[PDB]
Amino acid sequence: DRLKGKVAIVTGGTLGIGLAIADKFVEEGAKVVITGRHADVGEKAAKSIGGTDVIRFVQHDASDEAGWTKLFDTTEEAFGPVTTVVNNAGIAVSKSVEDTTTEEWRKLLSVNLDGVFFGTRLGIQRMKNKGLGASIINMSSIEGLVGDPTQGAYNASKGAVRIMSKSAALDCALKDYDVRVNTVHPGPIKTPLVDDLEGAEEMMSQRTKTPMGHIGEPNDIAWICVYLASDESKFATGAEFVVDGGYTAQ
Amino acid sequence: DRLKGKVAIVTGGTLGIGLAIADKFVEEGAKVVITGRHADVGEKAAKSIGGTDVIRFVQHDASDEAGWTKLFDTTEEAFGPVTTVVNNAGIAVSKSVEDTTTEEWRKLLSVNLDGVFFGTRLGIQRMKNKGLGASIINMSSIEGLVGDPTQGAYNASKGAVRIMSKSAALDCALKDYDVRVNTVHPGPIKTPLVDDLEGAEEMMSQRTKTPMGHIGEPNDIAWICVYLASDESKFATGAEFVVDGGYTAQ
Amino acid sequence: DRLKGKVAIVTGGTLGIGLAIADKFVEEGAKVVITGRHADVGEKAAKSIGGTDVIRFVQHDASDEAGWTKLFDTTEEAFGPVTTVVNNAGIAVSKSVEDTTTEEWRKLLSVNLDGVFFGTRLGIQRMKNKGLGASIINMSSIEGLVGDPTQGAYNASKGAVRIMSKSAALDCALKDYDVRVNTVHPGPIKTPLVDDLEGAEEMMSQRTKTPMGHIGEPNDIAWICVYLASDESKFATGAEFVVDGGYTAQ
Amino acid sequence: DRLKGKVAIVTGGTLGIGLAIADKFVEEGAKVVITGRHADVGEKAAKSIGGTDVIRFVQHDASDEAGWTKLFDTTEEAFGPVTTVVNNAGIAVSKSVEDTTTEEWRKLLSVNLDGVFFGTRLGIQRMKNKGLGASIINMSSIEGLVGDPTQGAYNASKGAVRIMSKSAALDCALKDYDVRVNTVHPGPIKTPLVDDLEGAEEMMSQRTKTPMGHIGEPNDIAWICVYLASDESKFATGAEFVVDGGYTAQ
Ligand SMILES: NC(=O)c1ccc[n+]([C@@H]2O[C@H](COP(=O)([O-])OP(=O)(O)OC[C@H]3O[C@@H](n4cnc5c(N)ncnc54)[C@H](OP(=O)(O)O)[C@@H]3O)[C@@H](O)[C@H]2O)c1
Ligand SMILES: NC(=O)c1ccc[n+]([C@@H]2O[C@H](COP(=O)([O-])OP(=O)(O)OC[C@H]3O[C@@H](n4cnc5c(N)ncnc54)[C@H](OP(=O)(O)O)[C@@H]3O)[C@@H](O)[C@H]2O)c1
Ligand SMILES: NC(=O)c1ccc[n+]([C@@H]2O[C@H](COP(=O)([O-])OP(=O)(O)OC[C@H]3O[C@@H](n4cnc5c(N)ncnc54)[C@H](OP(=O)(O)O)[C@@H]3O)[C@@H](O)[C@H]2O)c1
Ligand SMILES: NC(=O)c1ccc[n+]([C@@H]2O[C@H](COP(=O)([O-])OP(=O)(O)OC[C@H]3O[C@@H](n4cnc5c(N)ncnc54)[C@H](OP(=O)(O)O)[C@@H]3O)[C@@H](O)[C@H]2O)c1
Ligand SMILES: [Mg+2]
Ligand SMILES: [Mg+2]
Repeated sequence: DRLKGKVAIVTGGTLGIGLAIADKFVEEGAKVVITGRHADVGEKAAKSIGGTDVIRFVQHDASDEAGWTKLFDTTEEAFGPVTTVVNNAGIAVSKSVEDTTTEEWRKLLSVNLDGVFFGTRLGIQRMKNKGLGASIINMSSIEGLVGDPTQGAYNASKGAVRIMSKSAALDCALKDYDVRVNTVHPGPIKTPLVDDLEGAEEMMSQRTKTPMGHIGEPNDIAWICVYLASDESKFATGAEFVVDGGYTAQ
Repeated sequence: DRLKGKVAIVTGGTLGIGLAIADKFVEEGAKVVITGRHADVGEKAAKSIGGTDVIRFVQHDASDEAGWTKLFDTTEEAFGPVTTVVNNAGIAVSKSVEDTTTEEWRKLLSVNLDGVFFGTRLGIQRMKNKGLGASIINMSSIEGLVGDPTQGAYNASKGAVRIMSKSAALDCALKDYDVRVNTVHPGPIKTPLVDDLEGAEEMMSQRTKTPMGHIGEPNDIAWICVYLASDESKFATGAEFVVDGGYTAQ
Repeated sequence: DRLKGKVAIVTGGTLGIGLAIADKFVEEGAKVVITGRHADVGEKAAKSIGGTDVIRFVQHDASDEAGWTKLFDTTEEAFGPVTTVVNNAGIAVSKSVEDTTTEEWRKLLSVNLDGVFFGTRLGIQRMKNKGLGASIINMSSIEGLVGDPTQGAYNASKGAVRIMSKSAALDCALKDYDVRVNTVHPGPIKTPLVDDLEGAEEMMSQRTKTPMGHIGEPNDIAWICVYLASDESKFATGAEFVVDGGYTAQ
Repeated sequence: DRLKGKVAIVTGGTLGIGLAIADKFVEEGAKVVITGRHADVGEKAAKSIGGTDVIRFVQHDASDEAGWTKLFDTTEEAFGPVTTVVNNAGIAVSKSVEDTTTEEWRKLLSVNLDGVFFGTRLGIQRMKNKGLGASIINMSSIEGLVGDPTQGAYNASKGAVRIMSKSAALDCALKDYDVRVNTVHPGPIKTPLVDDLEGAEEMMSQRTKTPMGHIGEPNDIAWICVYLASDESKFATGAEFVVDGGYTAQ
């Protein structure tokens, strides 16, 4: 239906937000390849959504540049030319800037920043000039808009994704590539990332944090991603789509 | 049926953006009342979308405070409790701040700002605490994000709507009203507002203005409004949804 | 003397932030006219900063359009051509959008928005093309950047000032008028406005409001205005200068 | 005068913007250490401003992590505890995201992002809790606010610096460290970086780029840095100070 004919790569599509994006993309008629590092999780995730006629898992670390090439090749062979890239894989580290080790800094940036760069660069290269209505959806966060004292490297990575995506959006638009680039900025969402940080859900559910008084769910981010992947959003590029319970409005 | 059961007021819904919002709202299952000041244009507009079982026209100037209560009463008599208010009526004045007459200032603000205040205030009063999944969508502009040297009063109006809507969203969220408030920021859209302005489409299509090299169409704004009116966006409030061909990304 | 030769109008210059702006403007060599509604308060304020050779009080309500041209005339007759206009007069209303009466809406906007419009429009007309290094400083707020659930009309006015100022800045720059226009966005500041609201300073001093754990002082806003009025800022126009204890960074 | 008793490190302080920051810092009474990679240029730069009692050059690549500790030790041995860190060193690469090689990407980020991280992290460690009125000034750019189609890696780096600085600002504020962190966002400035790229100043001077119709000068950025280093800005933290001729206001 709303994504008829689309062919999407969703990185980190085996749990949490990415899993829900994959789920709703398939529901709307897209063919999907989901990636993650853990093949046990990934093969189960794909089967939980559908058969191999509509979704497949590829084991791939988003920080692995060479694997990105193989990932597009595998997706093309399975489903035809890629039309949609969701750079969603990402990790956190609970450290202030002051307390961030250089190893933590480089590791987080290798996934959250390099991975989004590799996927955006290759997405442009693979999808430009093909009349596909192509769309690159880069997962930022409210932490790409406001700071947090205890996620210094994470803040750096999400602010970089925010503005790098604008550069790509502009170049694709000016060159008539038929590729749009936008960023999505979730507020707190119930995912393993949040579930595995003790007390995170309670802290983020305070009204001083999220005015709605609760955190979101992965489908809240899947539905804005369906909009940005569909041709309904053919005039949206370089823009920031914030789904955050009011977090950044105060 | 993405808007199953919704009951919407769309101000200025007889031409341009508002007409397309009303069109796509009816397509997705909403009952709609459109407003405008010209009864013959408006009755035809309504009938062009559907019968009185799904859409009706009400003559009402958005700057008319007393008429806002009658407009809600009329819509609820027709279709039941209002769930969705799109404050779309608006006008432009091609004057710099320096050259703006006080008459022009007050006239434009009485529509673009007073009207949005009236609809937002009454929408909250009439829709809160009824479990309706209510949504107030306030039409700002890229001109609520950046300035334009020849639309001073318009800039003032669109920046007011931008931040006033955040106040409403926060209060509704904190009080558990089940009412969301967001703003939409179109870039240039082919409408009578633009068509009646000699040279405007040619000017806005320059790559230094809109990187996509063309202006949008009314459905481009309709589809983001369908997203915001639907329960798909139940975690989006107090946020800005920009559909502008890249205008504000550079 | 960083404001050597400057001649400044500071509306609402008899108490609080405006008083300190006037005070530091005189310390830096400017001649200053302060305005306010109450003559006993205003004559005492002017005298508390200096003599009539450097500062004078003029009774003028910023919402009074007719009084604006007389205010420029009086200042120029006293001190020579006006070079600097600080649109600082403003009022607050502690009401949600839902709870705002139309009288309260119109009244607040008549001061906070009309007054800034009147001073900016006249300031451009009377200062352009005279080699004065002219500067218009419009007092917005953090409430021009984020919403507050019980400051609806105030939010509307401060967002309007934010974007209307950009329009003016751009027109002046493109026409080589030698007039810059910028906005200042104070966070909470200890002033009679804040002193009169019982509990406001305690509430705004919580870390979830102001991360520094205390509110600012009027000189905090005076010093950014000195920078903006001086030729040090000859390349700054259309920009937002935020002095807020970290309030909007989280 | 305005920087009495301050002790500043200015990275990349031997040319362009950084040289002028150093020049005005010394004029206002600060002791300054400027860094650069080229020793002959650097010693001449320092001598051009003053003697070793007020300014000294230290050869240091901002991307060199271990050298940062030596740089702080050298500065403190010369002038006493560092109070002020200006992370100004930075490089550009004229490539779209699509055309950026991974080595170009890594190289630019090692200076523009890692260097700002290293200086901010160590600055907090070395200046907190000492009553210095410490200030960390991180040089972003208008390219941290909007995208540029031919500056992909640069855009990423400047957006990272923008939001990473908010994290640090908040942490320092919440912990009462007496350390402030802010970002400066120059528009086009006549410097060797701009001079050495053929067609830079001509293109940036077009009204569609810079509404003032000309680019800035290094002193334009020096003076906002003076304000941010001084105690005049003791209530400013986590904020963005834009000096860009109106570039981002349209
Ligand atoms: N949850 C929130 O509140 C929130 C809010 C705003 C933004 N975000 C952003 O949304 C995205 C998804 O977050 P989430 O909360 O859904 O995370 P999550 O629950 O931890 O899920 C992460 C997914 O990414 C995969 N993954 C982890 N590291 C990877 C790597 N190097 N390469 C490829 N895949 C990898 C995981 O699979 P494997 O473990 O098998 O690799 C898993 O499929 C992230 O970019 C995050 O920054 C989240
Ligand atoms: N077109 C663009 O490029 C653009 C871009 C950004 C934002 N916007 C915003 O989008 C909204 C719609 O713009 P548009 O371009 O579709 O305008 P448009 O083509 O002029 O259509 C205006 C609609 O509003 C109605 N209307 C005008 N004044 C009214 C009033 N006082 N009370 C009630 N209805 C009124 C008109 O009908 P009657 O004349 O019969 O009353 C018509 O139905 C406006 O808020 C505008 O500021 C437009
Ligand atoms: N204090 C804060 O926390 C804060 C934060 C951000 C922004 N602001 C803004 O900064 C500005 C100054 O606020 P403040 O806190 O210093 O206020 P304040 O202490 O109440 O002082 C207001 C000044 O304005 C004058 N005034 C009031 N209404 C006026 C009118 N209609 N025409 C001319 N003068 C008028 C008052 O004199 P009379 O009463 O004698 O007329 C007084 O001199 C306002 O724009 C406010 O919105 C304040
Ligand atoms: N110029 C503009 O239009 C503009 C606009 C906005 C922002 N900015 C930003 O402002 C900052 C200064 O730019 P600019 O135009 O003054 O640059 P510039 O004219 O090229 O000067 C750069 C200075 O940094 C030094 N430098 C270069 N690489 C370095 C490294 N790895 N470690 C330490 N020092 C290094 C240079 O000396 P050596 O070569 O000897 O090391 C020189 O002293 C940069 O962060 C830039 O991104 C510039
Ligand atoms: Mg906030
Ligand atoms: Mg722009």
